[PDB]
Parts: sequence; structure tokens; C-alpha cells
Amino acid sequence: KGCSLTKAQRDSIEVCLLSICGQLRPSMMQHLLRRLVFDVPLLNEHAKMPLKLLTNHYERCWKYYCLPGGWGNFGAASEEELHLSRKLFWGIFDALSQKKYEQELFKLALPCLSAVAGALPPDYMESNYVSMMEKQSSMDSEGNFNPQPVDTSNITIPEKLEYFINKYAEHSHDKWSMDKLANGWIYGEIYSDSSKVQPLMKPYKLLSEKEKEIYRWPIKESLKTMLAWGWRIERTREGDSMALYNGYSPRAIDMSNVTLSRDLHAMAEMMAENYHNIWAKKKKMELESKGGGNHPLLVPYDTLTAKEKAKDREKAQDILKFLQINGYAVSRGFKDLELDTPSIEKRFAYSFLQQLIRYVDEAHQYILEFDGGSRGKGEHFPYEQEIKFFAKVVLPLIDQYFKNHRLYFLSAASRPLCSGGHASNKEKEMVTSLFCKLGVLVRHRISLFGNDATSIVNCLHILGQTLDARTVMKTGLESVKSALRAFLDNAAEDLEKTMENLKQGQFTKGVTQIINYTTVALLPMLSSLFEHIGQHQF
Amino acid sequence: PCYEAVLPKEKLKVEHSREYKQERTYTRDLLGPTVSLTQAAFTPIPVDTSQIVLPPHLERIREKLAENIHELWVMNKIELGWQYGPVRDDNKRQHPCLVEFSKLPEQERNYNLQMSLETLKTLLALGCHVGISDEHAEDKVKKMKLPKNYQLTSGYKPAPMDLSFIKLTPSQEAMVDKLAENAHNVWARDRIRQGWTYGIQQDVKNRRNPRLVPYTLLDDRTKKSNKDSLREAVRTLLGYGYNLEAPDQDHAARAEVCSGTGERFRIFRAEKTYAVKAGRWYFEFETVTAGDMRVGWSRPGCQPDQELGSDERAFAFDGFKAQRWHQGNEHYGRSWQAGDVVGCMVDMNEHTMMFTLNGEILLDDSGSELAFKDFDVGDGFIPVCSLGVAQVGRMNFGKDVSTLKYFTICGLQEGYEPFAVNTNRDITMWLSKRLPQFLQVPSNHEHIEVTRIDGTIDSSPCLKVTQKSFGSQNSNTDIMFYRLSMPIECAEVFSKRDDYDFLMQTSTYYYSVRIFPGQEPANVWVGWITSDFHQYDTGFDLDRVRTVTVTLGDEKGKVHESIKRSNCYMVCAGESMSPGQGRNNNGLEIGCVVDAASGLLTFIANGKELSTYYQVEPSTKLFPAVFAQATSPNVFQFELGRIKNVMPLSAGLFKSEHKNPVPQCPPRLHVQFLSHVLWSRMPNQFLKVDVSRISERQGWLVQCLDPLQFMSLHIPEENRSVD
Ligand SMILES: Nc1ncnc2c1ncn2[C@@H]1O[C@H](COP(=O)(O)OP(=O)(O)OP(=O)(O)O)[C@@H](O)[C@H]1O
Repeated sequence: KGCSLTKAQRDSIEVCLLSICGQLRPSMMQHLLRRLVFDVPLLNEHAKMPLKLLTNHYERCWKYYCLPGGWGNFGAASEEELHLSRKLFWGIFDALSQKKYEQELFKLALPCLSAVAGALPPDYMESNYVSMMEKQSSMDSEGNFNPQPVDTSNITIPEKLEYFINKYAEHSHDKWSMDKLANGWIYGEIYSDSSKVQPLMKPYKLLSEKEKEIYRWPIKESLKTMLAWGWRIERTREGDSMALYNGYSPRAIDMSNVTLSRDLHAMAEMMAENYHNIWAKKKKMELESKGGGNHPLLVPYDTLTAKEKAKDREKAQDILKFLQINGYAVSRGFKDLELDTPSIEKRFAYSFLQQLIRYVDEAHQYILEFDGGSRGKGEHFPYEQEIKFFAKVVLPLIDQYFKNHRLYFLSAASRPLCSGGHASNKEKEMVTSLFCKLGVLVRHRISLFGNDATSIVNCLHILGQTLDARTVMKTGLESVKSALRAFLDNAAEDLEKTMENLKQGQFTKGVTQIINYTTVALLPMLSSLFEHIGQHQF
Repeated sequence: PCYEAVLPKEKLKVEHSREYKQERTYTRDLLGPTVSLTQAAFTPIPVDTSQIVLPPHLERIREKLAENIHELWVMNKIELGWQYGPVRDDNKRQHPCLVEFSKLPEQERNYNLQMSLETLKTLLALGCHVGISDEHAEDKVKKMKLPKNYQLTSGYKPAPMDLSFIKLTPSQEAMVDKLAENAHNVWARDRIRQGWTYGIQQDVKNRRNPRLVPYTLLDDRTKKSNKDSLREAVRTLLGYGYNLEAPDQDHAARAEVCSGTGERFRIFRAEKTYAVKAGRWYFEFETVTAGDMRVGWSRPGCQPDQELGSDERAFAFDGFKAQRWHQGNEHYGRSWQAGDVVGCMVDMNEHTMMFTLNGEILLDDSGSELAFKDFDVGDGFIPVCSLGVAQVGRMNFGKDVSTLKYFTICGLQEGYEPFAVNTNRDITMWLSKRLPQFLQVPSNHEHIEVTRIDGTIDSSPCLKVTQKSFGSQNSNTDIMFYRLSMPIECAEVFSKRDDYDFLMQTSTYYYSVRIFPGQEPANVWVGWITSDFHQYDTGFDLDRVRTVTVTLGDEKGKVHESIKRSNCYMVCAGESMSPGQGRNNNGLEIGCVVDAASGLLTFIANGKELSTYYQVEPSTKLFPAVFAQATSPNVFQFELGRIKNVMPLSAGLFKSEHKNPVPQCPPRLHVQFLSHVLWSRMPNQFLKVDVSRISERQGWLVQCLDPLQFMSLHIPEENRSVD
């Protein structure tokens, strides 16, 4: 993303990153994907390399995202990868839609978008749950780090936590004293740093009252930033047992040896980025106070290296471990109220295909306006960019999506693909409506097509032999049935009039254009329809 | 009597307790793990519906719904000839509930109303949502006429609008049928609450029921009873227009979780000495049932616990997925149906293997017929197969060439020889052992590590258990069972600075176990076990230990003595802790003392004598043992020290050190752990036993008349015996 790079330097970086990311584990790059989902939709000259890298990733690891199990060794999706991939796909799709047509940019973007579409499962439920403190503000384009501190001074702690930090204050003073012992300080009456004599050999019952507050207040802010995210923390009988049992040499209960659960390891590391970002906030403020000497460690925590990050993992781990040592409980900030799985709209393919419905109906209205303006000599319309986008991406993307997901649309959870792949009946019938409506759009319009009619016919006939006609005439919306029957009947009289004109004239202007459309498209189209009908017994 | 415990259509037979019997080796039916027989106990499980709240349109539909439907059921009974009368007796064709709901007992009327409520609420609880198609449907009142004579005494005409108009879709029909299943389950709940269990016939004297049986096994006539009530209820409910919308029906796969213990498969193979090192060989495998079976060639080092093809030991072929198996899974061949033969071929000299299926040679994804291209000779190859849950298979080693049927069409002309081409004696075949045994912890074992700590002048000799793979991924946490190799022998006849004389004449022995800090002790159990202990469970508790109480009584019946027998005598450290979290200061020290003269097993923890104590029979071999679940890299440690006035465990264990107060840990003593990686040898010849029904008067006859013998090798220290 740096700008001063030369062309050769840029190319070297591109090829290096391409090779590395291509040969890396699929799970590793989701961290970078989290920045790619935010940087790609700008689609500047810089986003080209992200487009290649996304293409290669999804072409490599489509089977991982497509199969619920994926590769057995690689694992399976985490569904936040699915959410970010959905957002990436929709952002590229819509942004490319509203930007103007550049031939090279569009040819390069097509494989990427059409590969994300193939990788994403069609039936993908939208995750009704959302994230916390999305850090796209932190990974700001200018400054490269905005260490925003989450506000926490609104919540207060109860008397249970009062006793908790009291006992942890004894406990932290205990490590104070054992660090003292391991360092070499000794008991005396005078204060000298070299002599290794601290003025604090007097016990806890007399211990100074300022000295916990430097443990209390930071840890207080720590527990309140826990409780700000939604923790409802309670206590068990272990603390009651402690109370019942009821400058000095302590002993430390070994404490790293106990291993922690997966979700709370993630919990500690996320609270760790929150508190490391607060630390980097004060450090950055100190940096503008100085006005120079940029601190090298001001880089995002996702970009920090592990050795220096141990500096806050040790406190995260030990503070949580002593949290259930003093017998409290951990709670997730929120639990989902309801999952809206009945919604067929919750499927990825549903929202996607209705977006196709709106875009193709837009194309229908345009081609109507282009037919009304085709009686004018110059078809200089503002919608040429829209039709170029359509016939160059969306219809080729339709081709890609269906030739990636043949089985899902053809399977209705009948018996093929015992893993699943159910395309619902109404989803199927509206897909058939899209097919017939595309056919209506493309009929007798080859000449206006800038040689794109070839690709149009390719997508048309592959859709012709990839249908669910049996399902549609056993179940469907009868208005959709009427539309498809009207399309097939319009084609029916087209065949008759093309018998006529070709028999009165053995050799082949609107009638010339439409008979050319016939002789070059309907014969493959009729072959595809009849062969599909005769192979699936429709 | 035991004859009436048989399931109704099931037929009583007397069969072998174990799977296998005496028959020809090629006709032998190898059996995989059986499915767990959880269906033996018929426990009704009606779904609770108290949480279900009825929609307002259903409260203000179901009163007249209920009244119409009981008027219809009294129509359904007057169809059979059922008449009203003052007397309650059903036999005399008279019954005072045939009258209108007001006149009939309001208690039975209310039971009918709330069972209609239960039906609707249970439809709601099954996800069977209900949506009225149109309110005009219940605005309009269509009601078929009924003559007075065909009708009841009341003038009400129960016949609703003509029911032939409405039809119920198959999925709705299915859910409603299993709703009726839930209804009969509620009836069974009531019967069990009454005290009324399954039998063969109506015995008010014995007070059992015959008809208590699962619905899939339910009797026909009552089957049609619930069918007719079902028909009536759903037909009326649809007639009132209250259309019910089916909940989504998604496929679910259980894939045979029900099985005996955790065994997923059983591995069958020949003897290691029969390994082939050169030449070409052929054998056959007949699949009686289609299933998750694997057949092929394995190396002598194949582990009975791991699945075939996962490691480098074995080469196998899978049917259903059509997958070759060696160091991974790749696509090959097709799936087999029941009765298919899949016999294998191997060419050792050019190092190739091929497969067939009913004669035709299976091909790769490519055109290559070669199942596995090239491989090293190694130490040899030996036939092997894997049988899954509820799977039956047969192996033919070609002792008789005529029994190999597809060999002639394919395999013979190429030159392959039968595996048992030239053998006068039958092949000894080895299978995976089902019952785990205690064996020495391997050094290569990556999960369990044992350190021997020499005892200094101030420290007792110690054995400490460590997990090397703790904290790493792919590591599965499961309870491990550990014991000490040498047992303590109790006295044969029970008698009914320390003191040197007392320590010399005493027979009490002591060992202690330290649970290292970080290993929470509720997962740690300490005590003694006997040689009979062979139970492997992922979840172990002191309640489920096997025990029996033999009571020997005098002539009139008084129990003059009673004995407790159990293989496990163990205590938990979690309960042993008196102070909660008071153990994290230093590792807790369980101590066990055994008095061989009196057979008293008492435990001392942290200097206090725990209340739990055991009494064992004379001459009982007790193995020191510790069961623990790992929560830390360091789990626990054995300590062989001696407490005041007690003889260390070395004196009890070793005879040559009987009178040596100094604790010792000789190299013979070692820590063993329970494991499943062991083979078993199937006997070449079995006992000939014939069983048959002589008559009803004479019963089933069992007869064994010819003797067989085997010489058993007995390991003294382990109290074991093997052929
Ligand atoms: N609560 C009730 N309200 C109205 N009629 C009832 C009621 N219970 C039983 N009857 C009548 O008695 C008949 C017998 O019903 P029921 O099935 O309860 O009989 P049972 O001999 O107790 O046997 P079981 O319940 O085990 O099948 C019913 O068909 C019905 O005519």
C-alpha cells in the first residue's frame, strides 16, 4: 500500500505475497482478509493486487468453504469467515456496479467476484449475531493505528469484587515480596537503593494504604471493562470457604500449570487487544506531546509479534485464573435471543438471486428503452455502461455460479449429495422464472449485442440443460408458470414464422436480424431444451 | 416364569452366550460390534406440554371442537352397536355417557375436553403450527344429516361437513401418527403410575398388563383404535378450516452411535508367522451385509485399535465410499451390495496389489488397474479385514480350491495361488481383543511418561507420571487407569524410632500417592484394585464399581455372616480434601495402609484417618492403583515410604525382602496402564454342543459329550492365565 514504490518493486511485492498466501494454510490469512474486506471495496489502482490474491485464495480453498466438513485436515469454516466473505462479495458486487466500465479492471475483477460466489455456499444463513468493537477505525488509512479506548467508567463493582481485589491485593503484595526476595532486598531501618533495604518490611495489617490503589485502580478499570461488554459475574461457595478458613515472606501457588479453556483463551486475548490499545493510546498521546521519535511498536496488535505480546498475555492469563481461584464465574456478554432459520431469505442464494432479479428487471426496462431509442440512428444512452457491466460480469457470473453449484440447485435434499444441497421448491421456481425472463430479454436482440450475444447464448443454453422443470410444473407460483408458458409460446410462434420465411425464401432489416437470431441461437437452444427434457423425462 | 418375558412376535431360542461356535472356517460368520440393545426396556417418553400456551383462536375453537368430536366418537361406537343405559356395565349394551355432554358425567366430559387440549397443545409442541385458512370457513356451518335411529339418544347431529372433501398430506399424516404414538405413550405413563407392567394376558389377580408395548410393536386392533381416533380428530380439525402448517422436516444422521462400549470396529487377521515375503497369493472375502467394512493386506505390526489404512501398517479397500486406505483416503472402485465377493490379490515380487468385486477387476480413478502402485517388502504381508457395527463377513483363505468361486474366472489364469494353497492344518486366525488388560507403559507412548526417582537418604523411592503431550492440540483428555505390577497377598486364614519388635512381627504395609499441584484432585482416585478389574469407561465414579454381597445364612434363615466383594477399593482425593482450595499450597498426600492379617483397608490423608474403610476376604491379591484425569503436565507420583510402625510396600511385595524395614523399589516393580492394543487368538477347535426342543413337556435340551482341553500358562505375579 505504500506509494513511493517503483513499478518493479510493486511487482516483486505482488508476486511474493501471491506465492506466500497461495502456499499458506487457509486459516492463517483470515487476519489479512479482515483488512482486505475493508480495503478492496474502494477498488482503486491499489486494489488490483488484493483482487488477484482473493481470486487465488478462493480458487484454492473453495472446497473448504463449500463442503460443511471441508478438507478433513484443514478443518471447516468458522462462520465469521463466512460473514466477512459475504460482506466482501456484496461490497465488490455493488461497488463494481456503481462504478464506470474500465475494460481491464472489469476483466480482472470478474474472476475474483465469480470465485467468491462459487466459494460461498448458496444456502448460507446470515449470521444474526454481530461483532464487538469492529476495529476498522483502528486500522485507519491515515496513521495506520487508531487505538480507540472503550469507555468503561460507567459501571461500578460490588462488595464481592471489593473482597476480590482485597484478596488479590494481598496476593499481588505477595508477589511484590517474592520479587523482593528473588532480587535481594533485605530488612533494615534506613532507606538505601544500593543497600537493598526497602522501608516496607512491616506487615500487611499495617501495610500502607496507597500501595493497593496502584493495584486496585488498574485492576478496577480492568474488571469494569470486562463488565462493560456484558459479563454478569457471580460467586460460589469457595470464597465462603476461604473466609471461614481465614513486608513478609510469602509463598506462591503455582498457577501457569493449570491450563485454560479455548473460549476463555480467546476471551483473554481479545480483552488483551482492548487494553493494549488503551496502552497504545496513551503512548501515542505521549508521541504527539513529544512531536517526534515515532515509536516502532505503535503498529496494530494483529501485526505485533508474540514475544512482545506476552507482556500482556501473562496478566490476562493470571488475572482470569485468580478470578476463578477466588471462585467467580465467567459469562458471555450476550446470548442469542432467536435464530431465524425458517426464513428462506436467510440463505445466501436467495438474497443473491433476488438481487439478480432486480438487476435483470432493470436490464429489461433498459432494453425496452433501447428498443424505443433504436428507432433513432444514434443509440447514445447512459445505460451502455450498465449493459456492459451486466453482459460482462453478471451473466458470466451467473454462468460461473451455476457451473459451480449445479448439484445444489438440482438437489432438493432428495438423495444425491447425502450431505445436503437442498434448493427449495419456491427458490427453484423463481430460478426458472429468471431463466425464462432472461430468455425473453435476449430474444431477437443479437445485433444490438456487441458480439456478447455469443456468451449470452452460451449461458442461455447451459441454463437450458440445467433446469428443474419437473419441480416447477409440479409446484410453483402459477404467475411464474404463466410467464414461462408465455415465453415458450412466443418461441413457439417464432419457430413457425421461421419455418415460413425460410420456406418461402430458401435463403436468408428486422426480419433478417430475427431470422439470423433463429439460425444461430434457437437451434442450439432447441437442442439444449429437447435434450434436457428427454434426459430428465420432463 | 421366564417364558413370558419374550417379546411378542420374537421367538425364544437357546443360543451361545458368545458370538462364535464350532463350524467350518470358510463358513464362519465374523461379527463386528453389536448395536446397543436399548430397545429392550420400553420406557415411555411423552413430551411435556405444560409450557405450551394455546393460541386464542384455539381456546375459542376447541370447546365446540371437543363437543363435536365426542358426539362423533359416540357415533363411532353406535356404529359398533353401543347403546345408552342407566347402568355403567359395558357388557349389557348400556352406558350412561352416550348422552349429551351435559347429561354425561362432567368429569369424563372434562377429561375429554382436556385430552383434546392435550392433542392441540402437543401438535403445537411438535412444531405443527396451525393457521386458519379463512374465517368464513368457520362462519359457514355445513353439517351432514343424521337420522334419529342411527343417531344417539340426544338430538345433536354429530356428522360434520362431508369429510371426503379434505385430504391430509403425507408429512402431516406422519406427524399426526406419531402424535397418536405420543398419546399411547401418555396412556403408558398413566399405567406405570398405576403400577401396571407388561405381560402376556389380563391378570387383575397378578395386576400386570399384556398390552404395554412400543407402538412399532403394538397390537393390530388397538393400532386401528388409535387410527380411528386419529382419523376422526384430524378430519374434524381440518373440516373446521383450522389448517395446520407442517414444521420444517430436516434429515438427521445418527450413524450407529448405539454400540457395545466405544468399540467402532473389530479387526480380523491371520497369525504373524503366516506372512508372505515373496510370490503371488489370492484370498476371498464375502460380504454378508453391506456396511463400513475394509479388507486388504496388513503388516505384522498392525495395531488392533487403529482403523485400517490410517497408518502405514495396512492396505485396505472400503466399499460404501469406494475408498482405498493407506496413509490416507483416496477414491477407488465402487460400492458392494450384500453377498458380493471382493477377494484380494498381491504380487510380492513386483510389489503390486489388485482387487476385484464379483469377478470384475476394480479400476482406479484413472485407467490404471493397480490399486497400490509400489511398496517395499518390509517384514511381510498378512490378510486382514475390518468389520463395523452390526456387520457380518466371511473370509476364505482357499484351503479348498473349489470353494473359491470367482478365483477360476479371475485369479487362476493369471497364476495367483490361494493363500492356504498347500497347508494340511487349518489357519490360526487372530482378532482384536475386546476386554482391556494392564500392560507396561511404552517408552514411545507420547501421551504417558513415567520417571523413576531413586530414593535418597532423606527421600523415599518414587515413581512419577507425566504427560508429554499435555497442552498441545489433537490431545484428547480421557481418564487413564494406572496400577503397580506386583500385588499384595492377604493372609490365608484371618486371625480372630519405631518399635523394632512390633515392626518385625507386623504385617501392615503402606504406600502413598502425591498429587502434584495444578492437577485438581477431584479427578484423581487412589486405592487398591484386584486382577478382576477390566472396566474401561470415559467417565468413572465410585458408585458404579462392580460389587456383590454374598450372605451365608443358617438353617432357619438368619444371616450369620455377610461378605462384601468388589474388584475396586478406592477413594477420591477431592472429597478427601477437608479445606477447599487448601491443597493448592502443597500437593496432597493420600496414604494407604493394608493389614494382611485382618484385611482392613484404611486410608490416611494429610495425617488424618479418613472415615472410608474396606474389609476384604482372606487371600486376596490387591494391586496398588491410581486413576486420574489430567489437568496439568504433572499428574501424580507414587511414593514407597513408610509411616510410623508400618512396613514399606517392598516387604509385602518381595519375599526376599520380607524383614527389611528399608523401603526399596526393585526394577521388577513398574507402572502399568489399562490399554486396548492387544490381540486374541481364536481357538482352532470349539466344543461340540447341540441344542434342540424335545417337546413342550420336555423343554429345550443341551448336550455336550466329547472333551476338549488346552494347556494354560499362568503368570504368577499378574494372577493371569493364557493359552
Ligand atoms: N375418560 C373417559 N371418558 C369417556 N369414555 C371413556 C373414558 N375412559 C374410557 N372410556 C370409555 O371406555 C372405553 C375403554 O377405554 P380405555 O382405553 O381407557 O380402556 P381400559 O380397559 O381402561 O384400557 P386401556 O386404557 O389400557 O386401553 C373407551 O373406548 C370409551 O368408550
